[PDB]
Amino acid sequence: LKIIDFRLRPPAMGFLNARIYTRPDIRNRFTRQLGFEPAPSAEEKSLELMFEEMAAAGIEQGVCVGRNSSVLGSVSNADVAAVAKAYPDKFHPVGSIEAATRKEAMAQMQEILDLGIRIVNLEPGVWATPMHVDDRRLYPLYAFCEDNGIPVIMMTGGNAGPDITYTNPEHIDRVLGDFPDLTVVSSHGNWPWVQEIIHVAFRRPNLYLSPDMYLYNLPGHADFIQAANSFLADRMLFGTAYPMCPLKEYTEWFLTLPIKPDAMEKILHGNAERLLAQAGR
Amino acid sequence: LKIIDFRLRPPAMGFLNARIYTRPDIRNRFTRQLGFEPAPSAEEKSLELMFEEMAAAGIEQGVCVGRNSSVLGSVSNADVAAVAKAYPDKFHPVGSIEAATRKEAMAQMQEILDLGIRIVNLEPGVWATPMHVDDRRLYPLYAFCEDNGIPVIMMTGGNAGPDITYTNPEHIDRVLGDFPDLTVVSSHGNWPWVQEIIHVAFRRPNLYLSPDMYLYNLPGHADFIQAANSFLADRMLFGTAYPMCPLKEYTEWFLTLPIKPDAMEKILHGNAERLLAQAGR
Amino acid sequence: LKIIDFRLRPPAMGFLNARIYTRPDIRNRFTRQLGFEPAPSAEEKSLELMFEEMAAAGIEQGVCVGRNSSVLGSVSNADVAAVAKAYPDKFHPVGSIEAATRKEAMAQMQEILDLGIRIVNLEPGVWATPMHVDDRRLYPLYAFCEDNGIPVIMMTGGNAGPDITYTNPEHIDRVLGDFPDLTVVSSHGNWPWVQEIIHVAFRRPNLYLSPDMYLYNLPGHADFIQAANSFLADRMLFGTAYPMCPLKEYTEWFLTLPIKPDAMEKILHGNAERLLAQAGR
Ligand code: NA
Repeated sequence: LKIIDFRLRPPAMGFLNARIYTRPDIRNRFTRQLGFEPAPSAEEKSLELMFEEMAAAGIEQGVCVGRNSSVLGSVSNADVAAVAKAYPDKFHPVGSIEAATRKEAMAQMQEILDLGIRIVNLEPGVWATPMHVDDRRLYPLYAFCEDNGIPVIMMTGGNAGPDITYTNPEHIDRVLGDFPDLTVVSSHGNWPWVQEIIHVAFRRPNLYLSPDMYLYNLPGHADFIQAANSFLADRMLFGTAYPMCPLKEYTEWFLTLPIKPDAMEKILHGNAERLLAQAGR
Repeated sequence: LKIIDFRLRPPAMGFLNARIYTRPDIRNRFTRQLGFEPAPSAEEKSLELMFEEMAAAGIEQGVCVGRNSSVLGSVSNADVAAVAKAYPDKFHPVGSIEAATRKEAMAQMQEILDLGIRIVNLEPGVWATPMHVDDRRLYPLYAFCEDNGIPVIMMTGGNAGPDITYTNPEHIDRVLGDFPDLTVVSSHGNWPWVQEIIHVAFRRPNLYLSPDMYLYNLPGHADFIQAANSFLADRMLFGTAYPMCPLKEYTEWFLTLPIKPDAMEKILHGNAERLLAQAGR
Repeated sequence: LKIIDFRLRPPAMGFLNARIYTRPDIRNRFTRQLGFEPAPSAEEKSLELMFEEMAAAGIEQGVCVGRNSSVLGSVSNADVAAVAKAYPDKFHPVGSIEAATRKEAMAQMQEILDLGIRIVNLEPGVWATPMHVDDRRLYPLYAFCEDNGIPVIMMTGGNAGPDITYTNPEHIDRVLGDFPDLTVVSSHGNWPWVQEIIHVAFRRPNLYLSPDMYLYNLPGHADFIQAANSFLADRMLFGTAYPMCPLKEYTEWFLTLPIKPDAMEKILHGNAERLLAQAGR
């Protein structure tokens, strides 16, 4: 079985400057609170060990999700492009933006497009100026992304902002309503508001869900899996959130889940493949 | 066993001018997403075939829920009365209002009463002037309805408005709080906010839930069925949302759910009968 | 197995003036709707029968949560401290505040501390002027409590206020964010917003959950138990909400729950012992 991990941040270049690597202590406590042991590759910050674990898990490719955050640390978009070009068979680059203004957002989007990157990651709740995903100042960017076929990853689950209002499903739903042709991926799957996000997915055909780490032994698990076996088969994206979860143990667990095999193939690989090929029109 | 469908919109007269029939592409998309195949009678727009499917499903009566909506299309209240008087042993009429002002809401309620209809349907999130169910402008109407024993159906689940805020349980909860003797039916059962709406129903004894289409293989399913076997036995209403769901397959699926027979009788007909007899006091 | 009941209001001087005892009719209607029969000790208002019922269920100690409320009645803090001193082996006193002005709140907090009580209960949604738990006017009190190691019980589940907004998880989450060293216990466990509150508890290590009566055959049950068997073993507190639930039947049922033995020990008594010993640093 082929697997594309929709959230894999390798221990390479600028990724090591993000808090996921600069604060191994915080990360490891989070990993253990979830129910996993830290991945040896993550703890040793070894790309070599990561590649072994990746192959042993059955993961053929990883989506290298960029990050630019005052709160959570930063990897340069140039470094994300550099990691992907170094291993072009193994990695897909996703650029990120941290902006106070709409002009800063477009300058950075253009920087991303100049690197050949065609997907962007927005985590505005952990920016220097924290904002909701439906903040007015982000609307010109969504307009650009919608017009140019750029899919948008947005962190609308987990600790997406200062408090739980930053995950209320009203924020992602407004964006989807206002930009009906914009391809959106919700990283952390808008957890914990899971009954609600399944409705949003039901209503808004261009939303993909990626609960990633929060799929594991938490509220909403059964809701995600039920939807996976129905309409969400084409719109769920497998992801480990590595280094937050181990590649091996998360994937092995995932493959045992009662998701019907045709939906399993879509969720593990098929959907990501379609989205990644679609990116940039 | 007697079955009263609390949400059946027949392919007859002005019902055929509503988006549920004028846009079968939108309807069939939701139907297939739910996991059903479109009903032959819906696709054919045949009242004859609907009567066949209705009889085969074991459904003796349907509640013809009128609709007046800029977004979703409209059926005159006179058309609704006409359908019911044409088949008085098959159909119960429910009037609908679309208003910008409280006086327009009154004038339409009076028009409904003049037709001998004694239950009203409000879907204010899909009006030309969209509003929440707890909008100040609707309060005079709720006052009149409470004082005159008129049950109100209100769409507070599913795609009730422009975005998910139109299903936030705060809106229905305030209405129930401010009008504690007003009989209220939440059509689509305030889905997706199911953990929340069970609390609301627990607290507000005048609230009836009708999850209808959204009971099918979606989040909250087990919460609704748990409540149905306990305190909500007297306050849940069977409904298909036909033409959104086929009569046969929905009803056959409903009939095998784990609901004790005395709650099952109430939910299939007993609760609807009491409400229909109550209506107009 | 030793048990500490984190919500047990005895039929003793003062507590008898609250609506839990002055309206046995409303109370018994709730108890039966939940699915229990009223405790004989509650019905007969006998401290004598209560101790028998406690000992039979294995409840060694009860937390006599004081109440000061316009909506739900009041019991003076002196009366709470006097129940505890009459039975020092059986009862832990918890003070309560109802205040309009913060100088009223601070005089009441001082009174509590003078009475030897080291835990305060806040139910601001049921005060004469209802307010949310994150109301700016409560921040001085939280700051005092945080600096002086006073744990705060706050009712943020159930009928915590006039409507469901008074249990929206944004309110408790803000308090927890702005007072990260404050020990907070959510009485009624912030039910019905269970998927959400498990995230809040996951994020906010100072939060303890006591779902009490709402654990029983209601939405969120499986979420609470799953949390109890994972990260929340150290932060869940057994309680019956007596007289709302019978000591005998609630406790017997709770003991049959699939909670791993070391978590069962912590939740039944260990967590409370720790909290009660910590109280007042
Ligand atoms: Na919820």
